[PDB]
Amino acid sequence: ESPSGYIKKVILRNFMCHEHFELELGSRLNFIVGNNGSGKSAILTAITIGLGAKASETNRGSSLKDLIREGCYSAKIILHLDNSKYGAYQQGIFGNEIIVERIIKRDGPASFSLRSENGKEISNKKKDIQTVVDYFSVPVSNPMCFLSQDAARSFLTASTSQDKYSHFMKGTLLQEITENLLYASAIHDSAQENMAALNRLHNSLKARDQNYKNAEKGTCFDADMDFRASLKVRKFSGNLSFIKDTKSLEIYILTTNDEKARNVDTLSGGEKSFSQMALLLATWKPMRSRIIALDQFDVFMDQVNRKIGTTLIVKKLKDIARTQTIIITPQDIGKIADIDSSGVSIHR
Amino acid sequence: KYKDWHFISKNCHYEQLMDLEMKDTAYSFLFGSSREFVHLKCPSITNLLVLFGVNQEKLKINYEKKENSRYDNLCTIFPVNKMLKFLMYFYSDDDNDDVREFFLKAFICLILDRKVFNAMESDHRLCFKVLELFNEAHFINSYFEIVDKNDFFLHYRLLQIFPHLQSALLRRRFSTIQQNIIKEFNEFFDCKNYKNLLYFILTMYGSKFIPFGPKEYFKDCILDISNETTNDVEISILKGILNLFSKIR
Amino acid sequence: GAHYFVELTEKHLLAFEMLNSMCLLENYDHVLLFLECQFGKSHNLAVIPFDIILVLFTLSTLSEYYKEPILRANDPYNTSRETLSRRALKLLQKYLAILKEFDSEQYNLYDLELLRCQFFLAIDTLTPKKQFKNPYRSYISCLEQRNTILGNRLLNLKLNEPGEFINMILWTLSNSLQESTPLFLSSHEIWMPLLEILIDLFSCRQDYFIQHEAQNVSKSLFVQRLSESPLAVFFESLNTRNFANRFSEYVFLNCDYKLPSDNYATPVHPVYNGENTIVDTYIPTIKCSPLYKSQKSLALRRKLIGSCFKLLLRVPDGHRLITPRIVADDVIQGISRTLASFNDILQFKKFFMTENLSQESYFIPLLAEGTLSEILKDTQVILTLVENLSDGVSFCNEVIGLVKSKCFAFTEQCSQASYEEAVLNIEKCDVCLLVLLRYLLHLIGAKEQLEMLHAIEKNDSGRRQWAKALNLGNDPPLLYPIVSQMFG
Repeated sequence: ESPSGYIKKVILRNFMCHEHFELELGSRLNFIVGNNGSGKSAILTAITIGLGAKASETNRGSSLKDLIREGCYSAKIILHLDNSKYGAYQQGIFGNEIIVERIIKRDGPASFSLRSENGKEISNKKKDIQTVVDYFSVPVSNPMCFLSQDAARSFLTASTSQDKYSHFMKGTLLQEITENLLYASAIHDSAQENMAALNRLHNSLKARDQNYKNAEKGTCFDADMDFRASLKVRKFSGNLSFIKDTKSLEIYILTTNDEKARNVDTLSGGEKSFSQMALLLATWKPMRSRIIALDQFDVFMDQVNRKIGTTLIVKKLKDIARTQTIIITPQDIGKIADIDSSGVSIHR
Repeated sequence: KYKDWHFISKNCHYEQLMDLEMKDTAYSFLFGSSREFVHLKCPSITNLLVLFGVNQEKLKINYEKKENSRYDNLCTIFPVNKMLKFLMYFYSDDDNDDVREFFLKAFICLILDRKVFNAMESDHRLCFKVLELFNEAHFINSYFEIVDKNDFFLHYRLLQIFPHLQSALLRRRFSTIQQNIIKEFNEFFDCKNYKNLLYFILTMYGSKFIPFGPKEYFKDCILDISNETTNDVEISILKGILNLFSKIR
Repeated sequence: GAHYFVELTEKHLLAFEMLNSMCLLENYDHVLLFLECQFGKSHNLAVIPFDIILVLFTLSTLSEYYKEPILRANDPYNTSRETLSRRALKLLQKYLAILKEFDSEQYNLYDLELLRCQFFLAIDTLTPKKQFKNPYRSYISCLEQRNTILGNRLLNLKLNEPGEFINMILWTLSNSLQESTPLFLSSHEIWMPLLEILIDLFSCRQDYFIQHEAQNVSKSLFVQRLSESPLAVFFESLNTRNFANRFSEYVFLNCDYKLPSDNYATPVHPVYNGENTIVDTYIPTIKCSPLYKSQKSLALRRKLIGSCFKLLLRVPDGHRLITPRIVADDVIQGISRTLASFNDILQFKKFFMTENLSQESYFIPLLAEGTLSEILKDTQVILTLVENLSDGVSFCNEVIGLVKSKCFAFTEQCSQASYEEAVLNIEKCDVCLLVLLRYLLHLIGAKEQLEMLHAIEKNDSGRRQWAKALNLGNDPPLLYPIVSQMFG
């Protein structure tokens, strides 16, 4: 079945709008529904904070205390991770699942206790829960995988040619190696002018730009193959081209009624919205995560086209057995696509 | 990286080989079916090899003296289509086994050195003709005499001009084969051998044991060791190739 | 779906859109690695898209001898220990030896008919002038916004320039017999094996265009379906109406026979800039003998005429070709008045004594007899040897008649005044006889042979005693020791 590292159950305690919340998710595309201002963002914020997020890592809560609802004294977060298939590290120590406990008090340090199958504490260090999260290939650190309502709105909105390139590069962690290894203009140039073998550092640095250019070809190619395979659900064709000279993401598309592919910014709202949703899906492909979330993909796409976006999401994500999606959307939309097919766990 | 065993080390006798070519080129409209007196400046095959630009006592690679690591040594060589043309005159198909095996091994050593390999003709018709003279069981048992286990750099070279040998040597080196390849992947993985592992992947992919397609746990092993970001340049290649050998059907 | 067009199954569409995506990212090492990793493995035949042919046609024309830096700034690791131009050429010559077999016993007929469509779409873009449209709809490809590959513009985009498919032919032909490495290398690994592919493909599109054009059509109009033929536009690039004195001097450009062309030699200039310059960081290693140089440059000059007696052979006996305006008889006495004029007799033998005797039939025992008829007009006639090439008795009777006609023995008493030209002339008329004899021995698989034998004995002895009376220190160019060992 699906390899280990998917969330079984989530239990809350006196959160922003939930007093005692309990949800159960599946090992695949997992919709949950509601309406505006129903605490839908609360569960995503909790699931981000419960693993690696900090007090000011969301730009919505100023600290680790405003999360507690006014009048309440403390808060508690507890998650369950499956360990049955590949990825069940030292399963004999705990069992077939891993339980973490994040308790935040009104005053004092926050305990990060880690529990076993039967719920007894086995560790409390942040490093232990962090290595557990990063083993199951969880992208907790990343600020894209568990996109917020406004963070995801920053991508799926009015963009230009040299803006989607920035979003894709930042999301794919390709604006980290082009800065951690771009200060060579002073470490190899200005760090040698003292006599006009200490050049061993420049030797390693030249055998490290290969690492970046051989991980920007095989990572920006996997996000381009899954953009031509997602334009085939509207009977379209096309691709997307990276321009390093301009740092641009010009996307070229060709419709059934069209004879020659034109630029995306020449069509109506629907095709542009579909293309940007396809790019949003393509961004996640190269980076091998295990849990992906999203919130409010209905920022500007109409419901008539939001249905098409839903069908796209369902075909692209449901079949994967190694990416547990936790998409959040208010309206119930299990009435158009093949939600009855095994691989969807719509929850309210 | 820059050193590929260079069978031909000295310079070539460009004046005596030129004379031999002129006599031979008038021996194709007089024979071609019946079997020589065009050449007696090279009475034995060793003399011919010396004429090519090889040194004395030359048929084996041992790597004690960094044998497949000799540098350029920019010596001129004769065209390969003529070196292989002059070489087949010394077959003696119905003769002693030792001379036939000597011819086979000299042919093999002449095949996979950087000088000949980098300046071969795309017509590529003579080498296959020399190949059909032997069966692949005797061309791979009494094969190229490079070592088997650690030496996967000339294995990829062999399976780059004789591709149909891909499943011929993979059942000789790995003599249950599916679990033997992963066993010999850890030994090149828990040894920090990130250069002889790249040519291990390029060699055995495509056979009956390690096919293409989205299906191999190698991409997992080449994902935990990437955290240095400055670790090695032959480890960001090994994962870009393996990401391409999965999207192939 | 005009003609030969084959639609894409979804299992080929994936590899079609993946190779173009890879090539769009300026990553050609993995594009090439896609094809090689699955070549001789299974019965799948991963065909190259038709626009990943015009890429391998442009990756081929950039060798390290003049672009070493660019071939290193692309893939500075060099995993395969080979360049981008020596693997592109090794694929185009590997997917071509598959096309001209059409072996359905291992592959599937669908792949073998799709590959032909790719190749014909590629070679239908080369339209020579004188002085992008992807037919599929499943995918968007490269070459729609990409023009140049690593500086080198393109092959289809350059050969279509006015007066360029004629300059590159003269480029690869004139620099064939060269001594300077910057020039000889521009036509030994860049343009010599590339014209051998273009000619071998233009001559396979013709093999198809004849059948799947109009069966049962008038002869007067069948000759009109050979003026728009692919082999007609190819030979239409020759921008002159003097094929009796222009096609005989375009094939033999850098050869030195007795060149009487009072017109200035054709201006020959490189195709891509920097071609006639070797680079500092590359030193040649292959030593090419001047005999080896003039053995692979006459196996191409003959291969270029061998595709002119295949277009002209199809012209019916009644009419003549319209678009080239050439005759199958004005170019047998044109490639015979210059072939019989060669000075270097080691080039003459290299031309006539061909390594592909069976395929290069049907026109070699036409120039061979056509040349022997051009020499005997000075040595002192009607030659009917090719018409007797099937029955050996008539060919014999003719050759004994010839030797009795004193055309193989030497001339009159003038011996030492003009020996240097007379010996060459009388020996150049022996190769043609030898070539015809070899063809007869190959096309036929009694006492007349013995009569030819003794007649040639007396003729050779006559030349021998004449040379002895010439107060000469060496032997004359005898004939016999070749015929004796040929017959047995």
